[PDB]
Amino acid sequence: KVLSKIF
Amino acid sequence: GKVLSKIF
Amino acid sequence: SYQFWDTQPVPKLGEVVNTHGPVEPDKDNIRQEPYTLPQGFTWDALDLGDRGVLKELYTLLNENYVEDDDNMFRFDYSPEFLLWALRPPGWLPQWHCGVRVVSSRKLVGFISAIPANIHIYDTEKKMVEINFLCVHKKLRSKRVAPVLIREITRRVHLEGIFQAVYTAGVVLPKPVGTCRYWHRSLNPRKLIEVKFSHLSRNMTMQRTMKLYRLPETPKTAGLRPMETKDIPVVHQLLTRYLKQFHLTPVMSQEEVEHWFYPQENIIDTFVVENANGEVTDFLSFYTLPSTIMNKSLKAAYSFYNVHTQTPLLDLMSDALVLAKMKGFDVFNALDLMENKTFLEKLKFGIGDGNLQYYLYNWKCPSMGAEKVGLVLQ
Amino acid sequence: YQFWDTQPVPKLGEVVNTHGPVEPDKDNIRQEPYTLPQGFTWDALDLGDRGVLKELYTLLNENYVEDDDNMFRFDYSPEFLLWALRPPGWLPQWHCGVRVVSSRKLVGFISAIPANIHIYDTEKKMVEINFLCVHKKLRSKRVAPVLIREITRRVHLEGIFQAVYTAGVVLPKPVGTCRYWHRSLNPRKLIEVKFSHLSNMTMQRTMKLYRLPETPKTAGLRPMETKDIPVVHQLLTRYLKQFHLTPVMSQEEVEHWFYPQENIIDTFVVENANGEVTDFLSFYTLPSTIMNHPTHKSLKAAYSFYNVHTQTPLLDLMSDALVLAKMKGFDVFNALDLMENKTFLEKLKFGIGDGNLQYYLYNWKCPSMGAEKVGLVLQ
Ligand SMILES: CC(C)(COP(=O)(O)OP(=O)(O)OC[C@H]1O[C@@H](n2cnc3c(N)ncnc32)[C@H](O)[C@@H]1OP(=O)(O)O)[C@@H](O)C(=O)NCCC(=O)NCCS
Ligand SMILES: *C(=O)CCCCCCCCCCCCC
Repeated sequence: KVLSKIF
Repeated sequence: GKVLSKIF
Repeated sequence: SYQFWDTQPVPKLGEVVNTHGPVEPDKDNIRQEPYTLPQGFTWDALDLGDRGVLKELYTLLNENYVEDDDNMFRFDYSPEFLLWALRPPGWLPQWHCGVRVVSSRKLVGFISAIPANIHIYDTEKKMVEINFLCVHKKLRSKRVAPVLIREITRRVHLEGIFQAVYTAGVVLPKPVGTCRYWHRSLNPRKLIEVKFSHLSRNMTMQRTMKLYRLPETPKTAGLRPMETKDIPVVHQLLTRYLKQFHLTPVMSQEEVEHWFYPQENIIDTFVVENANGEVTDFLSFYTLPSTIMNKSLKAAYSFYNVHTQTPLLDLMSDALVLAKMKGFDVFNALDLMENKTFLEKLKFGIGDGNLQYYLYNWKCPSMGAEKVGLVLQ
Repeated sequence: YQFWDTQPVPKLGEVVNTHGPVEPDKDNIRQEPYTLPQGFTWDALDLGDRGVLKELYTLLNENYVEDDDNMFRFDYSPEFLLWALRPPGWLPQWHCGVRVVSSRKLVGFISAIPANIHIYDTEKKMVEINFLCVHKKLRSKRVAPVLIREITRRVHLEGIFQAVYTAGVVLPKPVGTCRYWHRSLNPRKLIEVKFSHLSNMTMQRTMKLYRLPETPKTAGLRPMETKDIPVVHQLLTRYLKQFHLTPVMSQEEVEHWFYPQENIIDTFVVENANGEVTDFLSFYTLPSTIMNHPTHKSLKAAYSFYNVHTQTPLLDLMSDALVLAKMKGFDVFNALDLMENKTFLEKLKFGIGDGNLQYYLYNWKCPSMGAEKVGLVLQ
């Protein structure tokens, strides 16, 4: 659902 | 429905 | 004694109940294996979309399903009726549980379940309704019904449902309520001729016929067949009307389309649209003829009748007229909900058959027939 | 919010102390579908028809969720979509697509699937809402609420009045907020495509920081099999009772959700010396399309699903999860910070992500919970 990535 | 009834 | 039903989560025949709740907890692991059928039989899930299996199922029920007291009549459920009763919304082919002979594959057993939201006193719980338990006559008195029950119970458990509702003509442990069938004669000539009834004495056939004479068109203002546009208000009516009883179904609008929208030879619904254009009452009654052994009594069965402005008395009178007009020989209504207030007055007769209501895996107080609010096919 | 002040949800900031629904169950429900902008019609997609399934795959592949900086896009597979959209109890009306009348081109979709949900002390039949997608050409033309009102109506017709769904955006009112963390498996590729960045720290050093064992350490770890389904179900149910928002799955739903399917779901059980299964780990397969990178098209990502421990330590279980993903060719392993995942994220060298994940309930009033109390992983 959420395409997060490295912060 | 189940019970096959008739006139008593 | 009850060797099978003593192993089940049902209350005993004698115990008085003071509690509300399940008998046993929901199971977190369910047997994956089908139960054992005696040597020479296998399980089969019946796909009713196939007309061949549907007919096999019909031939099986027509030849081996419920008979009356004197083995004179037998239900003659038709293919289309069985499709209506066994394919309501949320039906599963796995819950159309038949037994076949391994060698010839002939259908010799059946049991079915369908999903149903049931409201009982203060609880709404997902349950199933169990109907059409049938074993071929050559296969009786040898423990196939218990195996059918355990296999359908297992298959219901696999879907996460742990309670059931069902009726029976026999006294089991433990009836949640006992109801009685009453009959209103529509065509007494045929009825007395085939021994469904008898001339009550000190009376003639001609006098008898004038007793059950009916008007040829209904009394109520604004009665008409239920139409698509009526599915919401019927649903509304039913939902509010059913809140007085202690054991009722909880239908979505879809289940109402399915259970009440009219179908030739299956279900008939009539709504009352008043001067203002608001539907205010409705009547329902389904078609189930019984084979006359040794050709076919046609019977209509009261289903759900909701009244908010028309008196129930008039509603049921018009029901009798509608059935009479459609070619039915007899009109059978149970004595549950508010039916006691019109059975005598509308000249119904009492039957010999009782109808016991049962819950599986649910402990609760029993109710009088007037609080039962559930009609099964 | 102009759309959500109309819906049966609590407001942002109103704190809640009751438990229950917002608006009553519907005694009568609209019979007619909501009105679409001129030139478009509703269509229920038959996913058994492979052409329709293909169509749905393309719509999502070209128009579904992108990352924060618009460099990556989900690439749900068709088979993944069938697993996610056809669980036990699915309805073809709940695969609600929107088409161009002229060409029958698909330009919208939203779905619902049935699910028993447990929240605090209540179990109620609900629906899960997923894959709300509007063709890029049709964005901000007010079509998404039309989709929402229509799916709500179709669920209402089947008698269900509560829902659960997630979103990357803050809406009124989250029942819980989770955070995505990402563990690198192929740091070379992730860094090459700008999914992550060298923490000055030499890449060669960075390459050996995320190196893993060639094989899993836990004893008797093996793929889930048919004979494991009852025991998996048992393990999951008992484990889920500590959280406040969980699914209640029948043994049938456990078969669907956990039985291994190549390139969709992977499950591994731990069978000990007595032959008793004592723990299991699971993760599903969802790659992302990487845009405008000539030599790097898609990143293979594993998403942790449901991991239960009764004798193996959770850390060791998740370690072996990392190992298995690695062996299978995943570039990255993603996990939220819910349930007990906070207890092992740093130690296995995951880094936190930039995206949040909000959980929402429709028409259900209850207090919000911390991420650790969330026990539901949606597709
Ligand atoms: C219903 C039917 C399958 C009974 O099977 P059977 O082979 O006669 O009898 P079995 O020995 O197989 O079954 C006996 C057990 O079944 C259970 N049973 C019997 N009739 C039943 C019914 N209608 N519903 C549910 N369970 C029933 C009883 O619990 C009994 O256990 P008990 O020893 O505790 O009483 C069979 O007579 C039949 O198909 N009848 C035609 C349709 C019909 O009669 N339906 C139900 C009648 S009330
Ligand atoms: C009349 O045809 C059918 C016989 C009634 C069956 C007895 C009750 C069995 C309940 C079975 C399913 C229970 C699921 C929890």
